[PDB]
Amino acid sequence: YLSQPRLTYKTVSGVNGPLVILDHVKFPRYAEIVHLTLPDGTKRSGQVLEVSGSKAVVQVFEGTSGIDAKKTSCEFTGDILRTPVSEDMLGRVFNGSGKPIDRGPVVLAEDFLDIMGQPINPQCRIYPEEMIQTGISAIDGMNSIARGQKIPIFSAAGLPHNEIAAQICRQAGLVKKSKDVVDYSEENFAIVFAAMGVNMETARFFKSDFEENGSMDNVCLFLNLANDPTIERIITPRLALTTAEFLAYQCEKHVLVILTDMSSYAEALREVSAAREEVPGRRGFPGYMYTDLATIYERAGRVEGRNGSITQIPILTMPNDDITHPIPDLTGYITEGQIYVDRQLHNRQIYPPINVLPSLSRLMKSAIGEGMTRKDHADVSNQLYACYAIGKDVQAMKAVVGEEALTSDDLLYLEFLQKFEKNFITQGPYENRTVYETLDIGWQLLRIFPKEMLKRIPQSTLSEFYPR
Amino acid sequence: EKKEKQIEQQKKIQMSNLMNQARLKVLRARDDLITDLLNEAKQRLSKVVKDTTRYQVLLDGLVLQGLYQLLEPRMIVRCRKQDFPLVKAAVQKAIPMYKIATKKDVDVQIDQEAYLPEEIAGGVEIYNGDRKIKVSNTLESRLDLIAQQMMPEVRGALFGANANRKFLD
Amino acid sequence: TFGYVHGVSGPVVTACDMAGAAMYELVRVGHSELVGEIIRLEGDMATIQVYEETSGVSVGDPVLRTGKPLSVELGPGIMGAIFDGIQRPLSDISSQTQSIYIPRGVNVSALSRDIKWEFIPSKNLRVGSHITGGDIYGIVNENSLIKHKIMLPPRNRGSVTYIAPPGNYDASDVVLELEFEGVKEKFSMVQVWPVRQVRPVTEKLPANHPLLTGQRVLDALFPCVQGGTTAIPGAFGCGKTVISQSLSKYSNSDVIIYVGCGERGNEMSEVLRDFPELTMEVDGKVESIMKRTALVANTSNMPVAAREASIYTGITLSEYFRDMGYHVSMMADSTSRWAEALREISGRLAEMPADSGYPAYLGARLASFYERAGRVKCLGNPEREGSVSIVGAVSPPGGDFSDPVTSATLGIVQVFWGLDKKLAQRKHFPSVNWLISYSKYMRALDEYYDKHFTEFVPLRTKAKEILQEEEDLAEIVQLVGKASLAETDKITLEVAKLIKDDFLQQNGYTPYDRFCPFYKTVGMLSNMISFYDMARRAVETTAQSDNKITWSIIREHMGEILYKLSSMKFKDPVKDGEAKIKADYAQLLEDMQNAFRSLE
Amino acid sequence: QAAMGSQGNLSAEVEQATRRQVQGMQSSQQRNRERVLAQLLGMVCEVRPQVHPNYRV
Repeated sequence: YLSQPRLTYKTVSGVNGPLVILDHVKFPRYAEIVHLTLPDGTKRSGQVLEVSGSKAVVQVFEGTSGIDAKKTSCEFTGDILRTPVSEDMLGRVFNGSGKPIDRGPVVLAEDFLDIMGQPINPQCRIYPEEMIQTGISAIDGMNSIARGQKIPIFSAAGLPHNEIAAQICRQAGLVKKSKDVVDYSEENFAIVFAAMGVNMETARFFKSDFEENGSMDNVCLFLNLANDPTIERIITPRLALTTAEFLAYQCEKHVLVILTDMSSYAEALREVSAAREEVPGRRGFPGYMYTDLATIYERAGRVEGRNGSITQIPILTMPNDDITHPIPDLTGYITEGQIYVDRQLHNRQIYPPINVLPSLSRLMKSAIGEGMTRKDHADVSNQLYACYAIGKDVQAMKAVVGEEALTSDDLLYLEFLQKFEKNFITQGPYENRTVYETLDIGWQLLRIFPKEMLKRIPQSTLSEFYPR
Repeated sequence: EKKEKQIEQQKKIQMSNLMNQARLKVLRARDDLITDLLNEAKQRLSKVVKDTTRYQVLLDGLVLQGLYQLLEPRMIVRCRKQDFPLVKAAVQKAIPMYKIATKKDVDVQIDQEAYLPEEIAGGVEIYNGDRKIKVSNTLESRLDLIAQQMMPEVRGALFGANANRKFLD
Repeated sequence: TFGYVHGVSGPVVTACDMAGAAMYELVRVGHSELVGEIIRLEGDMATIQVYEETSGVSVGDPVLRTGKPLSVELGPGIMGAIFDGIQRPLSDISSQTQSIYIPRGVNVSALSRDIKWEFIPSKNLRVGSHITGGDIYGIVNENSLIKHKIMLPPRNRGSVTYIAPPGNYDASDVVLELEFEGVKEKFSMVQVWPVRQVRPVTEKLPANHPLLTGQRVLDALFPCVQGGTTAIPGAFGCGKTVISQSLSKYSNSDVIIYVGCGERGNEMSEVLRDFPELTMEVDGKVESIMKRTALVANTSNMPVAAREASIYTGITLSEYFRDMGYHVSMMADSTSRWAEALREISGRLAEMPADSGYPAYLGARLASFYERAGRVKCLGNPEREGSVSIVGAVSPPGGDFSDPVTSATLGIVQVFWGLDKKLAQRKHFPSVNWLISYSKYMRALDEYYDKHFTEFVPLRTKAKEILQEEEDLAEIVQLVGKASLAETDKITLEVAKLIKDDFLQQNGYTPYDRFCPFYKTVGMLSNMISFYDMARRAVETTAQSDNKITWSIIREHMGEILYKLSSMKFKDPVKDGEAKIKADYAQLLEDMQNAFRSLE
Repeated sequence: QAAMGSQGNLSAEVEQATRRQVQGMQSSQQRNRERVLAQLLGMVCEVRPQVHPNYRV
């Protein structure tokens, strides 16, 4: 492959903010990586941006600070950024650029892969079949997450979305105990976490919690602190996703990708687009942003002939609780389903504050069924949703109508509302519930009514649990 | 119950920390092994430097690489002091190869004013007329480049294939 | 004449320093051969726009000099396979590569050069006869359902010189050769046509035949016409396959062409099984419909220009197979995805944002692709005729009917089948609104209806009036309590209910209620409305004359008749003869007449 | 007290495991280092110079 010596340049025809412009460059190449040596011996990486004739431009990752017009070395790698990927990197923590920070060694590469990856042939796609249990009752009981169902989570600043994600990570797993507990030991499940735009406190908390849980034999972590250069915030997702594609389609595993704080990701992309001297588009964001998020999210799913899969769970915030803002608009277009949180539930000291009224799920219809799970999920979830909706309406009714005008069924609706809230929604920081356990809790809740009010459940399945 | 679960949590965190330190120590030992291998490779190159028959051919190749890459009317070649006549013969035989391969007129000058440091195991550098564009073809740098380029194949040969690598691509 | 590439502001790059050549030409860059479009020229310079990624291209890499604009190959074998926007045979690419990810610059034709085909010429023309563009010249037996005719491309004529004898040949073998004035031309099984133009036709004939849809709902109500244009909103959970499958199985069209944008593999696999499952027994057998149809679609990761060119590739394929002398139906799904593709293209050209990023020529492009439609008289010796229909599914952002695109599409289209999620929540399928849906093609269909039925138009107008009046009266009966009103009004409400529960509904999981013949629907509606007419007249007369008959009396006396009206839908014409069904309905009508007479 | 016994035993277990792993890796690596070294040297000695493919006149 590469056998030619590496070239160095001492030419600096100018600078403009993060850019460095130079000339007399012999046959440069776009997206070519560059190393810079400062007068004080400091090293700084960068990427080529604009090429023309002999002139070339390079964006420095570490910012242009104290770059002399003469005493500067500029070394051209002669290739593009390549990820040294290996399966044994599980349990490690890297920064945005991939350099170790967990006091471990440089990744002894198993194979070098293109960071920009490659799109998947749409013919070679297998539809999701079965579901993954994430340990969160408030999500699992009423809203399944199939293998490869890109379900985002919408939140706002100040809510504990990060803590919810941490619990999801430290409690996730599979339901292969359905056939045999002894057969469950053949686990092939992994998690890759990508913390971006995360401040010191939350990054350190993620580190501490993951380190304490002890499940890092199946967790590979990427951390990008706020102080790091903005340009690395846009390369970190590529690194994490390249690792995920490798670990899935070459080692045949089931991988849960979590990316955090896509709003900072979008801010970083805005930064780069502004640095590129391009006119802004709608709401000051680049036009091509739809293509960008598409090439981020679309790389997740199943492939024919392989026993492996991806599930991707991005997290993002809503500026000023604006669902029509471009960031959720494009996310909702690209992805399937939506999960929300609601500020009042958090204000009432209810954790996790997951609102089931606006929760939506597409692939739930086939993510759940007989054989791989029980015959008692769709009916139970639909009954819970309808009963909660009528309970909310009845609580509203009682607000003004009066307690003296209530009926027995309406008292029953209030009781269902309060019990559902205090038991099913509220879980706690570490109370990991299984799917069957949450179903049993749901049945215990439904027991308050007679069988008449539970119309949504056919009598053949009522006979299973109702007479208890 | 709080005390008991605190004890359970403390014991579990102790297992997790001990297991991480074990894994990290194993990876450290492997890294030290690899660095020892690179050091042996360096000293093997240093031993192979001595033989003055293939070394002339190697220097001819290095000079040809520098000429073919820089591609400029004025060229300045720099090497170690003790190999001066050897590089002189190399450039003299190399100039016809350039003048036929590229079909250009170029002038080459050997920089006898400054010398490479004595610590350099062996190699050459070449500069333009204004000393602004440089390329180094040093043996140590070449070794580093090739080692980092073929690092995955080295392990793949040494420490056995990967059980879970069901498909290479 | 060599690479002078630049950097990018997005996923697209430019170059220059090349010979003079016409713009809108697709030229390939580099050894990996990335496709890009000539746009702007300044002297010897010429900017380009590659669609794939730009990473890794140096300055000076070769510029492959083509000589054509964006074009699509046309010919036999297109049916049965799947293609992207650039017309790349993805299944065959997977087979050849034995790899998962799309390789860059796959230089394989849409059709291979290794499969033989049976050819038969016109068997009437001889060497030396005169030919002109459009004149058929062969016929291919692709499969046992459709035969793919072969003609000369447009802008060709002269005296024949060579007619191949029939046999097994591939596309690389020249089959026809002729001598024009001063030159001579050779033609093979495949022809290439520029995307950015319209194929010529002798004229256009006004559309006058109703498009056949299996479901009696949205056919007897708000009919579509073959060769028309229509809009159907579509969203998650409301159902788009409920119409795609219906037009793929229960319709008179000869070919379906499904164009997609931003889709998943679910639809591809489900439809590739739906073709061998939900099948037509035209010859008495079950057969895959994939051999009849062709699927084209892209996903969100694909290049934006490819996403924009996918619809054009679809419609030019549609026009080619419409020139054949057939009926084609184009499902142009996700006009919203098309619109965002256009916005993404315009974003990099620094065009003025007119309305929410949309270019000024959005309405122009909208009108221009909806223009390419209708029943037409094709160019050829034997006077070929056929039609191409388009169905453009709208996708409002959260149901807001205020998009520039949606408003313009509403302006252009003629039929509209409003779709709801509330009805699917109410457990009523199929989901039609019956109030915001409309049809404007009734005036043309008057001739056909008068020629065949002579009752559908009065009966439909009566049904519409009754439904609207019931919707008006729903509020008054809400303020009265739905327990007291005039008998005439009550009976009006009752027949509106009747029409709701036994006429305006159809079950897709019941084998015998997946297809309602149009004559069966007409007979049902006539029977119901005659029953209502007689009841209304009886009550109105007896109100003033003697013994005012109330609906309680009517319903109790005639409860068996309401049972028979409800059970009229269980006829299953698949197993039960047409004449038998007519005799049964006529006997029911006579029984109703005698029952009414005994009442009064 | 049981916890003290258990953590002592587990520390012994992990120490034994890492010792066995490093010993096995050394026994494996000391077998064929020379051959791979000679392969890498054999590539290093080669040069095969040539012009950039993109150049022309």
